Amino acid sequence: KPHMNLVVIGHVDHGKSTLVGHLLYRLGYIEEKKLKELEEQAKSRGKESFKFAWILDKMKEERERGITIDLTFMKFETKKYVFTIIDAPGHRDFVKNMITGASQADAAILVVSARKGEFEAGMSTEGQTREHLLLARTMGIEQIIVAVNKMDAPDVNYDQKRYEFVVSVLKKFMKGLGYQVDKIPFIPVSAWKGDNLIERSPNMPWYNGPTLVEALDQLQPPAKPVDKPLRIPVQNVYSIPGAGTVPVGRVETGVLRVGDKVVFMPPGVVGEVRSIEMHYQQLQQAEPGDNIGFAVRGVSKSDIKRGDVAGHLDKPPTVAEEFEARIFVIWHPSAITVGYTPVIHVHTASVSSRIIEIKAKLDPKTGQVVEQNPQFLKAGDAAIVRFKPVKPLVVEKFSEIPQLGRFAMRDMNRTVGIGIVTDVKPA
Amino acid sequence: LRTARKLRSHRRDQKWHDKQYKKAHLGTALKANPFGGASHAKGIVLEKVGVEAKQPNSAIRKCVRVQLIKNGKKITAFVPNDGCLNFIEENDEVLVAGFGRKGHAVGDIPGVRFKVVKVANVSLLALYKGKKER
RNA sequence: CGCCCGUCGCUACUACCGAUUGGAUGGUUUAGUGAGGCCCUCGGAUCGGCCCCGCCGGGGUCGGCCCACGGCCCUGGCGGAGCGCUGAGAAGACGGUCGAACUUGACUAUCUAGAGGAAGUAAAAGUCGUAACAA
RNA sequence: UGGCUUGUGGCGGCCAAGCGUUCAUAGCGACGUCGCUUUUUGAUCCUUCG
RNA sequence: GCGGAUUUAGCUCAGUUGGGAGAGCGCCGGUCUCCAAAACCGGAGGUCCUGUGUUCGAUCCACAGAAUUCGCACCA
RNA sequence: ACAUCCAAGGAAGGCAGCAGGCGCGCAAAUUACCCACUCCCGACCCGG
RNA sequence: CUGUGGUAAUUCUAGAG
RNA sequence: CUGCUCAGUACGAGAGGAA
RNA sequence: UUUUUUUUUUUUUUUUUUUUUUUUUUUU
Ligand SMILES: *C(=O)[C@@H](N)Cc1ccccc1
Repeated sequence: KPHMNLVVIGHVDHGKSTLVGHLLYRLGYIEEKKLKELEEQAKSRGKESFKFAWILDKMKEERERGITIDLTFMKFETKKYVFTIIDAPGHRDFVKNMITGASQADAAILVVSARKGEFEAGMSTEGQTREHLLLARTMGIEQIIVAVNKMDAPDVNYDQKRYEFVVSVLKKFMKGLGYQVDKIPFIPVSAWKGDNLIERSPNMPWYNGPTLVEALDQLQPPAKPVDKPLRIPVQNVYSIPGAGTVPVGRVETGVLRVGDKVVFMPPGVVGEVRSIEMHYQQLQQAEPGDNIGFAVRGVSKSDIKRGDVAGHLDKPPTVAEEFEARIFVIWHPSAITVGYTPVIHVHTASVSSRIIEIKAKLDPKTGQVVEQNPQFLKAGDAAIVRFKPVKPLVVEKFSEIPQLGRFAMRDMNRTVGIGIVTDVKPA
Repeated sequence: LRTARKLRSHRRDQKWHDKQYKKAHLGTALKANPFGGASHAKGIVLEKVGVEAKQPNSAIRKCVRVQLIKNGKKITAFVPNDGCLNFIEENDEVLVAGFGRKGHAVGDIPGVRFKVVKVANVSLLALYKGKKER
């Protein structure tokens, strides 16, 4: 049964965690006694409507504020697939976390509230339906399902006109991003009631498409590049009684087996795999797509962090002394010059990088040079630029390992530009 | 031949006059230094202070005050190589060791009984010559 | 125009002294309290065997043509079912020695905080006087 | 104690050169001037040593 | 992960409310000397840590980074 | 005296035995293969 | 050993033949 | 006076935060 | 028998940093 990684994305409060939680529940992955206890705890803290969300949101600050802060990973299994599902935050402060999530994903569920004002807000200039869609594209997610959520809400009440309104807006925007919009399901659901999650909903007779589970089965599994050299960007590092220090991350390329000797770049520390675990099931090998924790003998937690990359010793992950990229500028309030230093979000990493030169401005559609060494770039421009990371950074050429070779540029907490790396000068 | 005990007792007691023997005899070695008799102690560079040489010799000597790990006590330490200052940064882990038998510092040095040999769990020789590390 | 002494002013580091009846640590502990097992006076949820009586079934003898029947010995079933006596036997419980642990203090051994007071040592030279070396 | 008076104490007030980044008064006000007050203190000797 | 401080001359620190910085040592240099010490003159020295926003103008504010620090959270 | 999971009711534990995690530091390994050897333990085999 | 049972959970374990 | 809903709301670029 | 012998201080504190250089047979 093929495995897939699913990221759940969308604007703050639109219903991401409630969807995932409620889906896991009616699919029977969550103990009724636990759902009962969560509900009681939720009511007693003034937050009844967070009972499904609190399956995913566990941190003290998440519960206090009623928001997701960082990623949660859950295994569930449909008729055709086994999914690792990744719950991502909508809050603008934590889009860096959502991005690491997208970097690990094969497909995305975009959760979009149909409630009056909630939709418009998410799709507004500085909204996260807009931003998350953009970032998901740049991190290389092609398969997308959209859950038009909260159909149950009184200000919505299962209205097909409201639904078709959000669908059309979403379609015009998504097509401008390069999505193949004709192929993607727009399912009207209620993460809270359950409508169209797993079974079909009587409240919405006018809807003929897949339910969300059906839409999942209609996805297609991605290429498994087992013959390219091992690369595992670390998403987090735990220190675990019995195991020791265990990096977690999704195997992008190559294969990893217990016994293997592995190196973590850019620090250059080397350890040896004691064990491998996916969703609490011990493994002996892990292949691309596997989202795993791997115990490492001889490595201290302080040696390694998120955004580090693990490969085998003979073909270690490339550390960029500098690198070259083709970029498009989504948004900027003035202009970008040589010297501009946004943070680069690539795979699980995020490191400020200085533009040391702008070799050429390109026509954004054709790719031809329109000017050698432009005096600056502005919103709407495309370019070939050189980048020097402020601290050691791992990147690969897009042509070689695309999952370590696509990136976003962010500055003053906004997404400014997008990029693919066309060349790397190794450290 | 029957007076053996006096000579036996006399020897051990007169022996107390040997200070090094005395040093082993009294639990002093364990408590006379921050180490506890230990050859090496990991530490942190609290500050870097330049110091002046003693007597006719005139020089600026590189000196570091170090906070020890288990001990938690102030230490006066000597920086050894030429431009080690360029390579010594505040709060980088440092391993320290002593000079020629415990007691007195090199005659040129003032109040330092300790030597700095590691930076960030890296030996000094490597930073000092270009071929090794940077 | 040689050596040489001490107070006094900087700067640093050791050790001595110390209002707080000073704080911290670990060992032996006086006394008051006392879990818990165990020996031991009991108790007695409960179980079985024989005691007495009546009724039938079956083996062996005696008084009866019988057959039922009665007596002895041995079992099966029912009532006074436990009503008479016996044995092992859980909860509990008398009084104990052992004796955790609690508290209250002791006491050693082992470090330690502090306004100030007082030496020294780095000690090259600032400032006062000539003590010692040539009666 | 009480009492005249209010220097001293306390409080408002006319004028607006200034603060208040632009501007005087939103919020404050030099100087200069009008006063209210009798829980401070002061001066006065009127009532109380028969 | 979150949140606070701090970063200004070779050194150590002061300023500030956006018109753009200021002192103590320094240390160096010269005179005297074998050379210093003392003495006496002389030195002009800062992307105000960085990007962006705002603005006519950003050392200063806002928003974002780095580095150092200090709280707090998380806990394979 | 530590301290693990709590369906709120309870239930456990003594890795100073191999491995393996942490801690501690100046300072010491791997979550392996096996009864073939040396023995030993159970009853007349050949288990462990 | 049959069957009949209770508990989040442990080498839990009743009652009945 | 305090709490529960009012409500992490309107108003904010946030910090925040009502009635 | 042969020898003393007075005199005595009226007035002299101090002197910065650093100082230096050494090694052998064999005769032509
Ligand atoms: C260890 O649990 C990982 N395999 C799963 C995980 C838990 C917490 C944080 C990160 C990863």
